[PDB]
Amino acid sequence: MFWLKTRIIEGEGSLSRLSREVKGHERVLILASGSMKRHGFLSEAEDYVKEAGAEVFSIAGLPAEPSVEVIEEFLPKVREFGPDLLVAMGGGSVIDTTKALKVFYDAPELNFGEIAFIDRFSKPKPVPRLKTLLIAIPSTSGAGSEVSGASVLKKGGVKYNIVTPEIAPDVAILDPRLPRTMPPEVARNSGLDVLVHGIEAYTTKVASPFSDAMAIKAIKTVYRWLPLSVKGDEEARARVHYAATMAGIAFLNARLGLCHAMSHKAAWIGPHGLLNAVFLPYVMEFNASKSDYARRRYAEIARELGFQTAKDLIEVVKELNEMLGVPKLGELVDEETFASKVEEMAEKTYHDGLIAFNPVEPKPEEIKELYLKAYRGE
Amino acid sequence: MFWLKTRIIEGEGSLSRLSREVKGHERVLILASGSMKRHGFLSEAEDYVKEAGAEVFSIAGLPAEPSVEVIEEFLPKVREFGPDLLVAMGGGSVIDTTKALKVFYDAPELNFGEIAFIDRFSKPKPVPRLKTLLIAIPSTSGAGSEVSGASVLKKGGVKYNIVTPEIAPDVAILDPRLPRTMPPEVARNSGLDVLVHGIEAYTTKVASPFSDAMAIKAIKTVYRWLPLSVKGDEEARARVHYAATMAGIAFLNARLGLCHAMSHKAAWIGPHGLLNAVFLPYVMEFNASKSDYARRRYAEIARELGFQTAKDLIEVVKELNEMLGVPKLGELVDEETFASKVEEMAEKTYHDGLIAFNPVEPKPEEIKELYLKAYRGE
Ligand SMILES: Nc1ncnc2c1ncn2[C@@H]1O[C@H](COP(=O)(O)OP(=O)(O)O)[C@@H](O)[C@H]1OP(=O)(O)O
Ligand SMILES: Nc1ncnc2c1ncn2[C@@H]1O[C@H](COP(=O)(O)OP(=O)(O)O)[C@@H](O)[C@H]1OP(=O)(O)O
Repeated sequence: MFWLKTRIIEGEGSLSRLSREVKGHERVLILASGSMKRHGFLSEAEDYVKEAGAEVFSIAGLPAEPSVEVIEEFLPKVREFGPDLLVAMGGGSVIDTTKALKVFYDAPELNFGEIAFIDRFSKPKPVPRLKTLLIAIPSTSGAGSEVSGASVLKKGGVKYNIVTPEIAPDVAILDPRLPRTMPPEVARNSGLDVLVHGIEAYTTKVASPFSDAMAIKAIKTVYRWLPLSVKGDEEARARVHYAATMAGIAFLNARLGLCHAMSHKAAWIGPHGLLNAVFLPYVMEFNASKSDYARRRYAEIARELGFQTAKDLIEVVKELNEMLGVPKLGELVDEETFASKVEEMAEKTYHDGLIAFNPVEPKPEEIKELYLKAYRGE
Repeated sequence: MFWLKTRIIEGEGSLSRLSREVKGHERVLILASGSMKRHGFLSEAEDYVKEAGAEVFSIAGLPAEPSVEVIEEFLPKVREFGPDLLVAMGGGSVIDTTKALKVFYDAPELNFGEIAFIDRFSKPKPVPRLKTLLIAIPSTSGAGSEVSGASVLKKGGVKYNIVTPEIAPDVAILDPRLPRTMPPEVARNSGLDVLVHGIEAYTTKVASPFSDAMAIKAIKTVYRWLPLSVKGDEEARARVHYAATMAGIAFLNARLGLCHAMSHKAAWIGPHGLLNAVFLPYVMEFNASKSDYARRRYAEIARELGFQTAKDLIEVVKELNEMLGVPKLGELVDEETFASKVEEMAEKTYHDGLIAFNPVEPKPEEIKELYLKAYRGE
């Protein structure tokens, strides 16, 4: 299918639209990153909420890696306030944290381990109706959590997923002023996450014309604008910001692929968006070598960028990575350590449900060989 | 903003998904075109509904030009059956008819003249909550009514509009088998409607990146595939079918423009999609002459099609019209008659609320001159 729950508000100054969006709600809770507080954006959001006649309470300074345990720490405060509207302001992790909070707040009867999943050998129960409106306000460009029905967080040190349309945000507000405060490396990494989301969404087994429309526009936009953006160009930051959400609309519908999976299993090495960028060329090469469908799809993307072939697309991504100063795997982690982890990462990758949507189903050995090839870095 | 209420089901054989979609509903009413009945598609839809355990009742053979009076004729039968789900199967007009039925069925207390509008001097009341689920199944490619919140119909011989998210369909099913039965001229005209919707949506004052993504994909698809489709190529018919809905998603959000308005005011001359095709080159020329914004936007579309300039885009559309055998205005209607109607059409165009979204606000005289220029046909 193709669907989109979230209503998207976008444009310069569009944070102020929060006043209109909270109309009819009296008690607004905002979870925000430390950076949203420091830059004064949290106080602006609070001001916009109070303009509309609501009371507001904010919890700022959330851990970068969300966890059930930390959410359980402030859940009592949330229940004491009793919001009828939730706002997430910050990166993907802040949105993920707020999505999980929504589940716990709206359905306190649920057992976490019964509704979340670790991998394809989990069997989660479906989440029931979750009534509290959720507004997502991304400050990075970006993970696309502001339109997805997915959240990732730890419990007991282990990484879990929750996926349901019940936590896809009702509203996303895309005000490019917020991502203009990303430091350069965050702009680079989150930008490359957009590119990899787009390219993977375009080549899954369940891509539609409708998801493709969004994936192709996101890819073109990042390709043209990300380097200017990383160096602080104000318009480029806006263009890439909207592109991040486009890629989110794409992968919400088309899912993601082997690159996202391998990147997540290698997260100990460094930032997702960066590891995605490093692995993508190798994933594209692998997929094209084993699937004429994938090769043809990569060539279609190449033609949208002004080239011809799958090979061109792989070379374009590699050169963009260099332009943006993305390191080789070798420069992030030493051979001994990598080789010691490669087996478990390849198995955990193989155990990821996303593999089913990749245009090729890889064997654990192939994935292991793939990790090793990316490490050798040629 | 950007939003999409409708969930889109698309693909070969996807009419059978109706069984899944009627789950939880016991009484399904289907409004269908004569052609849907004759080709056996109505009986298939009925079969799919009965599979799911529901009862079904169908009203087939709807007038091509919907009217309140004709809807009021079969409303008693509808109320007697008491559907909890409505299905529209056919062209844009069948979907429009079913949307209006939904209003009358769900909110029988409303006065038609108080909630519908004729032009910008109307002041309609907002439509309240309309609860009955609506599934739209287009057989042409197409008007985009399957994703819009709009309906057009006559009352007392006068053309009215109803626009509310309450009549945007809950679900659209896009099964390319249905539009493969369009005759060639209907495939041509509805196809050119897609192209004009896309180009207008791309150049309104409220276009966003998100609507653009859909508009650009629709434009490219029609340009590449419509001529093959009109001659009966099965894959081309599928590609253009999905493109029609993309253009609908675009104009749902970005609105339409001077071409749609002038075409509707000249409907006495012939089929909408065709009149749209004839007028577009002249509208694009006008808009580009008065707006550097429009000119630049037309050049962006040109570059997506493999060219450079606004002038290129105007020449591309003109040559596509010739390839498809679209006539000159002169060959549809004689000069005396045209000149006698030109004043009222230009005034009624000027009185259309859509004019506000066109990148240029034209004067009644300019619109009159524009109609005359298109008639001279150079
Ligand atoms: N607009 C912004 N200004 C400054 N720093 C920002 C920022 N957006 C994100 N960051 C930083 O960039 C990092 C990435 O945040 P994240 O982990 O949510 O990213 P992602 O969106 O990929 O999930 C964080 O360390 C964040 O700092 P805070 O936790 O203190 O907010
Ligand atoms: N799939 C199909 N097979 C045959 N004729 C079709 C068709 N789809 C549309 N048409 C015809 O094409 C014409 C256009 O229908 P319409 O007015 O709903 O078009 P639109 O979609 O532009 O609103 C109608 O005369 C219709 O014939 P019926 O009214 O008898 O159905």
